[PDB]
Amino acid sequence: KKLKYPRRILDVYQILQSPIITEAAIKNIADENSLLFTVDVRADKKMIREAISNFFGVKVRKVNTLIRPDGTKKAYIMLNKEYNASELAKKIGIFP
Amino acid sequence: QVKSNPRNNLISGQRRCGKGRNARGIITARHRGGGHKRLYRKIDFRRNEKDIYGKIVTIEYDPNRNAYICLIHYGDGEKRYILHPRGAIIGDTIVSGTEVPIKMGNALPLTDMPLGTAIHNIEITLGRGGQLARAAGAVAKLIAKEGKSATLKLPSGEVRLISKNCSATVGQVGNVGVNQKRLGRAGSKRWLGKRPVVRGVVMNPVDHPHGGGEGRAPIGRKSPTTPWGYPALGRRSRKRNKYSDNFIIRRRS
Amino acid sequence: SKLQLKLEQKMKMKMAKKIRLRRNRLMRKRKLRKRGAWPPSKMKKLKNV
Amino acid sequence: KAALCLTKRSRSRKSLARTHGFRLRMSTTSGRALLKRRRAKGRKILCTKTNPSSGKRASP
RNA sequence: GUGAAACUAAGUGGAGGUCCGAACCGACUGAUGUUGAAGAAUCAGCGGAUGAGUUGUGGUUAGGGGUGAAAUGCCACUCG
RNA sequence: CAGGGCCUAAGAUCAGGCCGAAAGGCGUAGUCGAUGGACAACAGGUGAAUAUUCCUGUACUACCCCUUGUUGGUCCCGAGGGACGGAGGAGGCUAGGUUAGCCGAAAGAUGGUUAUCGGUUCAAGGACGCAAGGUGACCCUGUUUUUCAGGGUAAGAAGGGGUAGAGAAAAUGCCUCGAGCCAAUGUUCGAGUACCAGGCGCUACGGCGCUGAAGUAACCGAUGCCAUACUCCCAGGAAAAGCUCGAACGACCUUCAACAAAAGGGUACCUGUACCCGAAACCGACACAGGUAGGUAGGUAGAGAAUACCUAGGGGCGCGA
RNA sequence: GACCAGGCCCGGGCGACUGUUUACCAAAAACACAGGUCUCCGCAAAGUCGUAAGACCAUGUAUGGGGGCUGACGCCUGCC
Ligand SMILES: [Mg+2]
Ligand SMILES: [Mg+2]
Ligand SMILES: [Mg+2]
Ligand SMILES: [Mg+2]
Ligand SMILES: [Mg+2]
Ligand SMILES: [Mg+2]
Ligand SMILES: [Mg+2]
Ligand SMILES: [Mg+2]
Ligand SMILES: [Mg+2]
Ligand SMILES: [Mg+2]
Ligand SMILES: [Mg+2]
Ligand SMILES: [Mg+2]
Ligand SMILES: [Mg+2]
Ligand SMILES: [Mg+2]
Ligand SMILES: [Mg+2]
Ligand SMILES: [Mg+2]
Ligand SMILES: [Mg+2]
Ligand SMILES: [Mg+2]
Ligand SMILES: [Mg+2]
Ligand SMILES: [Mg+2]
Ligand SMILES: [Mg+2]
Ligand SMILES: [Mg+2]
Ligand SMILES: [Mg+2]
Ligand SMILES: [Mg+2]
Ligand SMILES: [Mg+2]
Ligand SMILES: [Mg+2]
Ligand SMILES: [Mg+2]
Ligand SMILES: [Mg+2]
Ligand SMILES: [Mg+2]
Ligand SMILES: [Mg+2]
Ligand SMILES: [Mg+2]
Ligand SMILES: [Mg+2]
Ligand SMILES: [Mg+2]
Ligand SMILES: [Mg+2]
Ligand SMILES: [Mg+2]
Ligand SMILES: [Mg+2]
Ligand SMILES: [Mg+2]
Ligand SMILES: [Mg+2]
Ligand SMILES: [Mg+2]
Ligand SMILES: [Mg+2]
Ligand SMILES: [Mg+2]
Ligand SMILES: [Mg+2]
Ligand SMILES: [Mg+2]
Ligand SMILES: [Mg+2]
Ligand SMILES: [Mg+2]
Ligand SMILES: [Mg+2]
Ligand SMILES: [Mg+2]
Ligand SMILES: [Mg+2]
Ligand SMILES: [Mg+2]
Ligand SMILES: [Mg+2]
Ligand SMILES: [Mg+2]
Ligand SMILES: [Mg+2]
Ligand SMILES: [Mg+2]
Ligand SMILES: [Mg+2]
Ligand SMILES: [Mg+2]
Ligand SMILES: [Mg+2]
Ligand SMILES: [Mg+2]
Ligand SMILES: [Mg+2]
Ligand SMILES: [Mg+2]
Ligand SMILES: [Mg+2]
Ligand SMILES: [Mg+2]
Ligand SMILES: [Mg+2]
Ligand SMILES: [Mg+2]
Ligand SMILES: [Mg+2]
Ligand SMILES: [Mg+2]
Ligand SMILES: [Mg+2]
Ligand SMILES: [Mg+2]
Ligand SMILES: [Mg+2]
Ligand SMILES: [Mg+2]
Ligand SMILES: [Mg+2]
Ligand SMILES: [Mg+2]
Ligand SMILES: [Mg+2]
Ligand SMILES: [Mg+2]
Ligand SMILES: [Mg+2]
Ligand SMILES: [Mg+2]
Ligand SMILES: [Mg+2]
Ligand SMILES: [Mg+2]
Ligand SMILES: [Mg+2]
Ligand SMILES: [Mg+2]
Repeated sequence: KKLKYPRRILDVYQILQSPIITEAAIKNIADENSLLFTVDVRADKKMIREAISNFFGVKVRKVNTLIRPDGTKKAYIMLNKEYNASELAKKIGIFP
Repeated sequence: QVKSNPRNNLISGQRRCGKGRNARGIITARHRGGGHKRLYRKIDFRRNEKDIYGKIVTIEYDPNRNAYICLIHYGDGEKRYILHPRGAIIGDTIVSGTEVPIKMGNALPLTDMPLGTAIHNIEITLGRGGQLARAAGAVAKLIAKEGKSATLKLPSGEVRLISKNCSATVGQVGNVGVNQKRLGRAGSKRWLGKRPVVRGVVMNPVDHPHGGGEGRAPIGRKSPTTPWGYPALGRRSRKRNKYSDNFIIRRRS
Repeated sequence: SKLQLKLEQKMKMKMAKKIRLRRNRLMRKRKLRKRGAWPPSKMKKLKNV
Repeated sequence: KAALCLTKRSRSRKSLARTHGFRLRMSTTSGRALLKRRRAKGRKILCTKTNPSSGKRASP
């Protein structure tokens, strides 16, 4: 009916803070085609889906969030099976 | 006699809960608590809906009073509970109004009741609902009427004036044998949620004016006493001047 | 004409009994989830306990 | 069957903050006097039993 | 069995603040313990165990008070 | 999956309202408040540390999308339903277990012996279906009334229809149509190139790659399921929402707008998730002979969840000699 | 044949009984109890708590609600 209010008011350019690069994440890329991104605690799944969908220009299957014991949201982004993960891994600078 | 039906819309679950606790949460009314959860049946005490013909469909048990209660239908499909009159049997027919036969279960104003009748469920105030003689085996005779006022002898034996326009129901209240039961064990008190009472003489002085004399105490009090310090025996508490007084004639003996 | 009524009422009956029974298993699964022997895998490693 | 000293048992955090919680002290005047005088002493923690409604410390 | 009823084996039935006894709730005797393993326990025995039962979670009553099957008991190892 | 985006209990707060030196006290609608109501997912695999969450299979809710079919739908209100005790025993069943059958291996230096050792597994869900179970009135005759057999009665069951009164639905009254109904469980799909005894090869000698036989039957049998099914008892056993039904009153919205359907494709809100939890991690000042709700319940003997000896799994008590 | 698994009888007092009780020195003959009896209370009830408003009593109504003493059942309950 009305304008679609995003669940909170955030500014999208600050929500995806960084790729998390460790031995763990890289094989999630290899096996799952799933990126690992530390994001703003206040950020949701719909926000993250639009953000990556527009930013890197890839259609994203499903998102899974997490909250560290340190209070920092962490997101598994599993892309579709059409777009290969390692594509975006080279495009970003995460080397498998 | 007692056969449970499913629930008619007259049986609800809403009620005060702490029994004997007031707003401040204190036990005001001692000894309550424990006991089986009950449901409130909505009795029709006013019997106010006039001039329709009711039929007693069944007879039901009610936990909230020692009388029985009767589910009655109408030609209009409205269902009401009334107090069960003594001797009324299923298939019976009752009606309320002004000009009505006088039989068990019919309700009418006191203007129309032949003197000598035995009556129950008696309004003291027009349209307030029936108040007097609702318990099991309770009944009040209509002795004389004069002017605007009718005279009854209440089940306490007290004779009292009321308004000639207050409704009442013919016949005694049923389940007469109820006080013939013998509870037989402590648990059977508790089931009714009446908790155990301590005798005054037992408790310590702080707790009650018959407080512990060494072994066993005669009550040294020159007078038997309430927990709160008043004479326990034969001191009339009736408010000296209550509005009621003009009405009341002879006092229960 | 009686065959019409019978086939319509058996259509209805089949429906109501379908939904009823579906409902029933659901309720059971729920009870079990509360008690906590649920996933039938779970019960099958404790059977000998 | 439990020792006298066992007064503090394992009690839900939800229940406790519904008693000593922040939002409770805020309600009464005596509570607000509380919070003034804790703030005066300059305590790092105002309401010791408090609790997130939802989060890492949340009681369901 | 007499016309009514009473009276009596039988079967069925499954009542009970019934019985014996684990869990569970207690706490009767004894021994140990006494700078304890423990600010009230362990060990062997003991009482109740379908009820006036036990317990969980969430609540209620607050100190000239509360609550008490009444011991001046209990109200955060504190209670005339 | 568990809470929140649903509903209310005890209780709490309480607009206006009543009272009160002040602070406040009482209290109505409202709104909070789960320990309850409602509501959709399972098996296998991976696995330094997560898994009904990630992978692969089949599922299922709620929306959106299109086709088709109707014209009013939506809330407010009227209703039905949700909705409920204890005790008792009898059934009908599964879960488990045991013994056979089938399959594979077996020589365990002793007098004999294969009488031995392993395997025989599979969920949610979807379709079907229900008797020796349980319920379906009476009357006559017999089987002990019972399970039954013949006849008859005309609503006589779940379940539907109609009518009447101010009367839509409902309740209530009269009339009618229906002999079946109920639900655990079962058969079949899901489900096999899954899983698995062994077999082969490597050994960083930790674990790994490779191929896989049989996969049925009988008897015990629950405190679990039907089941709020029965019978009995008195002490007489929550509310509200989702849900189903519906005229008048009021509000709002209206045409490719809304609602109604069987398919098809799509789409998928927050927070918990580690670990310990009959505890060296909680509660006892201790790495303390103690306390701590619930779930699952194998073998032999036994009345038994007692006891003794064991399986699975876990341990040998953080001073010794 | 282990583990497991009632000593019993004859008397008397007290309390009928199952229950409850002095957390941590007392579990009883104390408390409760079914039953009895006295007294108050006609509903804007008596009683209790509140400065008051009002709450309980009770969504009850004298076969009900307060309070006092006694304490099953049996025999009784005398004088002032
Ligand atoms: Mg991972
Ligand atoms: Mg999450
Ligand atoms: Mg009801
Ligand atoms: Mg109903
Ligand atoms: Mg209060
Ligand atoms: Mg007493
Ligand atoms: Mg004393
Ligand atoms: Mg005191
Ligand atoms: Mg007191
Ligand atoms: Mg004094
Ligand atoms: Mg004295
Ligand atoms: Mg003396
Ligand atoms: Mg075992
Ligand atoms: Mg602290
Ligand atoms: Mg017993
Ligand atoms: Mg005994
Ligand atoms: Mg004790
Ligand atoms: Mg012991
Ligand atoms: Mg014992
Ligand atoms: Mg015993
Ligand atoms: Mg019993
Ligand atoms: Mg306790
Ligand atoms: Mg006590
Ligand atoms: Mg003393
Ligand atoms: Mg303290
Ligand atoms: Mg203390
Ligand atoms: Mg003391
Ligand atoms: Mg309430
Ligand atoms: Mg207030
Ligand atoms: Mg105000
Ligand atoms: Mg309110
Ligand atoms: Mg809520
Ligand atoms: Mg819950
Ligand atoms: Mg939900
Ligand atoms: Mg759920
Ligand atoms: Mg783990
Ligand atoms: Mg799994
Ligand atoms: Mg499969
Ligand atoms: Mg669906
Ligand atoms: Mg409604
Ligand atoms: Mg319920
Ligand atoms: Mg059975
Ligand atoms: Mg089997
Ligand atoms: Mg054998
Ligand atoms: Mg053979
Ligand atoms: Mg040999
Ligand atoms: Mg074998
Ligand atoms: Mg199946
Ligand atoms: Mg289908
Ligand atoms: Mg049959
Ligand atoms: Mg109608
Ligand atoms: Mg009509
Ligand atoms: Mg009808
Ligand atoms: Mg058998
Ligand atoms: Mg049992
Ligand atoms: Mg029943
Ligand atoms: Mg209209
Ligand atoms: Mg519709
Ligand atoms: Mg986890
Ligand atoms: Mg875990
Ligand atoms: Mg321990
Ligand atoms: Mg140690
Ligand atoms: Mg320890
Ligand atoms: Mg065993
Ligand atoms: Mg034995
Ligand atoms: Mg056996
Ligand atoms: Mg044992
Ligand atoms: Mg072992
Ligand atoms: Mg003796
Ligand atoms: Mg002597
Ligand atoms: Mg005694
Ligand atoms: Mg006690
Ligand atoms: Mg002591
Ligand atoms: Mg004793
Ligand atoms: Mg002692
Ligand atoms: Mg005592
Ligand atoms: Mg008495
Ligand atoms: Mg008064
Ligand atoms: Mg005495």
